[PDB]
Amino acid sequence: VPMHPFVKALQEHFTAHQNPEKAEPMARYMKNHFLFLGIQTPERRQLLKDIIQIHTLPDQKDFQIIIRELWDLPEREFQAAALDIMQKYKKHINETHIPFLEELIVTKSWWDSVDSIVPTFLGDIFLKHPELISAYIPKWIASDNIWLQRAAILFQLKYKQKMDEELLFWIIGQLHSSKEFFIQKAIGWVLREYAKTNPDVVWEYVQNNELAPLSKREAIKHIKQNYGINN
DNA sequence: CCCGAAAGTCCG
DNA sequence: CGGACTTTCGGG
Repeated sequence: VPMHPFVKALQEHFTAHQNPEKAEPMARYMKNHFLFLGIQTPERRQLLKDIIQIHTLPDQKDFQIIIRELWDLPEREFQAAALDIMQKYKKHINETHIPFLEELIVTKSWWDSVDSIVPTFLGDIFLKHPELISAYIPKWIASDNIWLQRAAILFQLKYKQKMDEELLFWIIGQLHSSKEFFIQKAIGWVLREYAKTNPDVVWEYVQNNELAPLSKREAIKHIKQNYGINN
Protein backbone atom coordinates (compact mmCIF):
# COMPACT_ATOMS: atom_id res chain seq x y z
CA VAL A 1 0.00 0.00 0.00
CA PRO A 2 1.49 3.33 -1.11
CA MET A 3 2.38 6.16 1.26
CA HIS A 4 -0.54 8.55 1.87
CA PRO A 5 -0.48 11.14 -0.96
CA PHE A 6 -0.43 13.99 1.54
CA VAL A 7 2.68 12.56 3.18
CA LYS A 8 4.31 11.86 -0.20
CA ALA A 9 3.64 15.47 -1.24
CA LEU A 10 5.09 16.79 1.99
CA GLN A 11 8.16 14.59 1.61
CA GLU A 12 8.73 15.84 -1.95
CA HIS A 13 8.29 19.50 -1.06
CA PHE A 14 10.50 19.38 2.05
CA THR A 15 13.23 17.48 0.23
CA ALA A 16 13.27 20.05 -2.60
CA HIS A 17 14.15 22.72 -0.04
CA GLN A 18 16.72 20.78 1.95
CA ASN A 19 19.85 22.53 3.19
CA PRO A 20 22.71 20.09 3.89
CA GLU A 21 24.87 22.89 5.28
CA LYS A 22 22.30 23.69 7.98
CA ALA A 23 21.48 20.02 8.48
CA GLU A 24 24.91 19.27 9.97
CA PRO A 25 24.69 21.63 12.99
CA MET A 26 20.98 20.89 13.41
CA ALA A 27 21.76 17.19 13.71
CA ARG A 28 24.66 17.85 16.11
CA TYR A 29 22.30 19.82 18.38
CA MET A 30 20.23 16.65 18.85
CA LYS A 31 23.43 14.67 19.50
CA ASN A 32 23.19 13.06 16.07
CA HIS A 33 20.29 10.82 17.02
CA PHE A 34 18.50 11.92 13.83
CA LEU A 35 19.09 12.79 10.23
CA PHE A 36 17.96 16.33 9.33
CA LEU A 37 17.02 17.90 5.99
CA GLY A 38 18.19 21.25 7.37
CA ILE A 39 14.91 23.15 7.36
CA GLN A 40 14.19 25.44 10.31
CA THR A 41 10.75 26.06 11.75
CA PRO A 42 9.61 29.17 9.88
CA GLU A 43 10.25 27.63 6.46
CA ARG A 44 9.07 24.19 7.56
CA ARG A 45 5.73 25.66 8.63
CA GLN A 46 5.35 27.45 5.30
CA LEU A 47 6.17 24.33 3.31
CA LEU A 48 3.49 22.44 5.26
CA LYS A 49 1.06 25.28 4.63
CA ASP A 50 1.85 25.06 0.92
CA ILE A 51 0.84 21.41 0.85
CA ILE A 52 -2.34 22.00 2.88
CA GLN A 53 -3.27 24.80 0.43
CA ILE A 54 -2.83 22.52 -2.58
CA HIS A 55 -4.19 19.23 -1.27
CA THR A 56 -6.33 20.23 1.74
CA LEU A 57 -5.85 18.68 5.16
CA PRO A 58 -6.72 14.96 4.96
CA ASP A 59 -10.00 13.69 6.38
CA GLN A 60 -9.75 13.01 10.12
CA LYS A 61 -10.15 9.28 9.43
CA ASP A 62 -6.52 9.40 8.23
CA PHE A 63 -5.13 11.60 11.05
CA GLN A 64 -3.31 8.85 12.99
CA ILE A 65 -2.16 7.23 9.74
CA ILE A 66 -0.54 10.49 8.57
CA ILE A 67 1.22 11.00 11.87
CA ARG A 68 2.60 7.45 11.95
CA GLU A 69 3.89 7.66 8.37
CA LEU A 70 5.66 10.92 9.09
CA TRP A 71 7.01 9.47 12.34
CA ASP A 72 8.57 6.60 10.35
CA LEU A 73 10.43 8.90 7.96
CA PRO A 74 14.13 9.35 8.75
CA GLU A 75 14.57 13.11 8.86
CA ARG A 76 13.58 14.91 12.06
CA GLU A 77 11.63 17.64 10.24
CA PHE A 78 8.97 15.05 9.44
CA GLN A 79 8.30 14.41 13.12
CA ALA A 80 8.21 18.17 13.71
CA ALA A 81 5.71 18.52 10.87
CA ALA A 82 3.72 15.61 12.29
CA LEU A 83 3.29 17.53 15.54
CA ASP A 84 2.24 20.64 13.60
CA ILE A 85 -0.34 18.48 11.82
CA MET A 86 -1.56 16.90 15.06
CA GLN A 87 -2.30 20.42 16.36
CA LYS A 88 -4.56 20.95 13.33
CA TYR A 89 -6.63 17.94 14.45
CA LYS A 90 -6.67 19.11 18.08
CA LYS A 91 -10.46 19.25 18.40
CA HIS A 92 -10.64 15.57 17.45
CA ILE A 93 -8.20 14.33 20.11
CA ASN A 94 -9.59 12.96 23.35
CA GLU A 95 -8.88 10.51 26.17
CA THR A 96 -9.06 7.52 23.81
CA HIS A 97 -5.86 8.82 22.18
CA ILE A 98 -3.67 8.38 25.24
CA PRO A 99 -2.13 5.07 24.05
CA PHE A 100 -1.53 6.64 20.61
CA LEU A 101 0.30 9.53 22.27
CA GLU A 102 2.27 7.13 24.51
CA GLU A 103 3.52 5.35 21.43
CA LEU A 104 4.67 8.64 19.89
CA ILE A 105 6.53 9.45 23.10
CA VAL A 106 8.54 6.20 23.10
CA THR A 107 9.35 6.11 19.38
CA LYS A 108 12.00 8.40 17.79
CA SER A 109 12.27 9.82 21.32
CA TRP A 110 14.13 12.96 22.30
CA TRP A 111 13.36 16.16 24.23
CA ASP A 112 12.11 18.03 21.15
CA SER A 113 9.30 15.59 20.34
CA VAL A 114 8.45 14.61 23.91
CA ASP A 115 8.22 18.23 25.13
CA SER A 116 5.86 19.01 22.23
CA ILE A 117 3.58 16.09 23.06
CA VAL A 118 3.35 16.09 26.83
CA PRO A 119 2.43 19.47 28.41
CA THR A 120 0.02 20.31 25.60
CA PHE A 121 -1.72 17.22 24.20
CA LEU A 122 -1.49 14.99 27.26
CA GLY A 123 -1.78 17.95 29.62
CA ASP A 124 -5.10 18.95 28.08
CA ILE A 125 -6.44 15.40 28.19
CA PHE A 126 -5.65 14.86 31.86
CA LEU A 127 -7.01 18.31 32.75
CA LYS A 128 -10.38 17.26 31.36
CA HIS A 129 -10.10 13.65 32.64
CA PRO A 130 -8.10 13.75 35.88
CA GLU A 131 -9.58 10.41 36.93
CA LEU A 132 -7.48 8.77 34.20
CA ILE A 133 -4.14 9.97 35.59
CA SER A 134 -3.83 6.96 37.88
CA ALA A 135 -4.40 4.61 34.91
CA TYR A 136 -1.11 5.81 33.38
CA ILE A 137 1.21 7.77 35.64
CA PRO A 138 2.17 4.88 37.94
CA LYS A 139 3.10 2.71 34.91
CA TRP A 140 5.12 5.55 33.37
CA ILE A 141 7.12 6.11 36.54
CA ALA A 142 7.82 2.40 36.92
CA SER A 143 8.85 1.95 33.31
CA ASP A 144 12.40 1.66 32.02
CA ASN A 145 11.67 4.53 29.68
CA ILE A 146 12.99 7.94 30.72
CA TRP A 147 10.65 9.73 28.31
CA LEU A 148 7.56 8.22 29.96
CA GLN A 149 9.07 9.27 33.28
CA ARG A 150 9.58 12.78 31.90
CA ALA A 151 5.94 12.69 30.67
CA ALA A 152 4.76 11.96 34.21
CA ILE A 153 6.69 14.98 35.48
CA LEU A 154 5.75 17.47 32.76
CA PHE A 155 2.11 16.78 31.87
CA GLN A 156 1.03 19.32 34.54
CA LEU A 157 3.61 21.91 33.44
CA LYS A 158 1.05 24.51 32.31
CA TYR A 159 -1.65 23.81 34.89
CA LYS A 160 -0.95 26.91 37.01
CA GLN A 161 -3.74 27.16 39.60
CA LYS A 162 -5.08 23.77 38.44
CA MET A 163 -1.88 22.04 39.56
CA ASP A 164 -2.44 18.99 41.74
CA GLU A 165 0.28 19.75 44.28
CA GLU A 166 0.09 16.48 46.18
CA LEU A 167 0.37 14.57 42.91
CA LEU A 168 3.19 16.73 41.58
CA PHE A 169 5.30 16.28 44.69
CA TRP A 170 4.54 12.57 44.86
CA ILE A 171 5.74 12.12 41.27
CA ILE A 172 8.88 14.14 41.98
CA GLY A 173 9.54 12.10 45.12
CA GLN A 174 9.39 8.91 43.05
CA LEU A 175 11.96 10.21 40.59
CA HIS A 176 14.23 12.44 42.70
CA SER A 177 17.02 9.85 42.89
CA SER A 178 17.30 9.44 39.14
CA LYS A 179 20.77 10.10 37.77
CA GLU A 180 19.29 10.84 34.33
CA PHE A 181 19.79 14.41 33.14
CA PHE A 182 16.42 14.56 31.36
CA ILE A 183 14.63 13.56 34.58
CA GLN A 184 16.60 15.90 36.88
CA LYS A 185 16.05 18.77 34.46
CA ALA A 186 12.34 18.06 34.00
CA ILE A 187 11.91 18.15 37.79
CA GLY A 188 13.69 21.50 37.88
CA TRP A 189 11.55 22.87 35.04
CA VAL A 190 8.17 21.90 36.45
CA LEU A 191 9.14 23.28 39.88
CA ARG A 192 10.48 26.53 38.35
CA GLU A 193 7.30 26.88 36.33
CA TYR A 194 4.93 26.10 39.16
CA ALA A 195 6.82 28.57 41.39
CA LYS A 196 5.43 31.29 39.11
CA THR A 197 2.02 30.39 40.54
CA ASN A 198 2.90 29.32 44.09
CA PRO A 199 6.45 30.27 45.05
CA ASP A 200 6.02 29.59 48.79
CA VAL A 201 5.09 25.93 48.25
CA VAL A 202 7.95 25.30 45.84
CA TRP A 203 10.44 27.03 48.15
CA GLU A 204 9.31 24.94 51.12
CA TYR A 205 9.48 21.77 49.06
CA VAL A 206 13.00 22.28 47.80
CA GLN A 207 14.34 23.32 51.20
CA ASN A 208 12.88 20.26 52.93
CA ASN A 209 13.04 17.38 50.43
CA GLU A 210 15.92 15.64 48.66
CA LEU A 211 16.59 16.67 45.06
CA ALA A 212 19.47 16.35 42.63
CA PRO A 213 21.62 19.50 42.68
CA LEU A 214 20.58 20.31 39.09
CA SER A 215 16.91 19.98 39.99
CA LYS A 216 17.12 22.29 42.99
CA ARG A 217 19.22 24.92 41.24
CA GLU A 218 16.85 25.05 38.26
CA ALA A 219 13.76 25.14 40.49
CA ILE A 220 14.86 28.24 42.39
CA LYS A 221 16.59 30.06 39.50
CA HIS A 222 14.13 32.92 39.89
CA ILE A 223 12.51 32.61 43.31
CA LYS A 224 15.83 32.60 45.15
CA GLN A 225 15.67 36.37 44.57
CA ASN A 226 12.48 36.56 46.61
CA TYR A 227 13.79 34.65 49.62
CA GLY A 228 17.50 35.39 49.59
CA ILE A 229 20.58 33.18 49.75
CA ASN A 230 21.64 32.52 53.34
CA ASN A 231 25.31 32.67 54.33
C1' DC B 1 10.97 44.68 19.60
C1' DC B 2 11.20 42.10 24.31
C1' DC B 3 11.81 37.91 27.56
C1' DG B 4 12.13 32.97 29.07
C1' DA B 5 12.35 28.09 27.65
C1' DA B 6 13.98 23.67 25.88
C1' DA B 7 18.31 22.47 24.87
C1' DG B 8 23.66 23.24 23.54
C1' DT B 9 29.19 24.47 24.34
C1' DC B 10 33.11 26.04 27.07
C1' DC B 11 35.54 27.00 31.38
C1' DG B 12 37.27 26.86 36.10
C1' DC C 1 29.34 21.26 40.12
C1' DG C 2 27.69 25.75 38.29
C1' DG C 3 28.26 30.11 35.88
C1' DA C 4 28.56 32.44 31.42
C1' DC C 5 27.35 32.27 26.99
C1' DT C 6 24.84 30.63 22.32
C1' DT C 7 20.90 29.84 18.88
C1' DT C 8 16.03 28.82 17.99
C1' DC C 9 11.41 29.02 19.18
C1' DG C 10 7.02 30.75 21.35
C1' DG C 11 4.78 34.08 23.41
C1' DG C 12 3.83 38.79 25.18
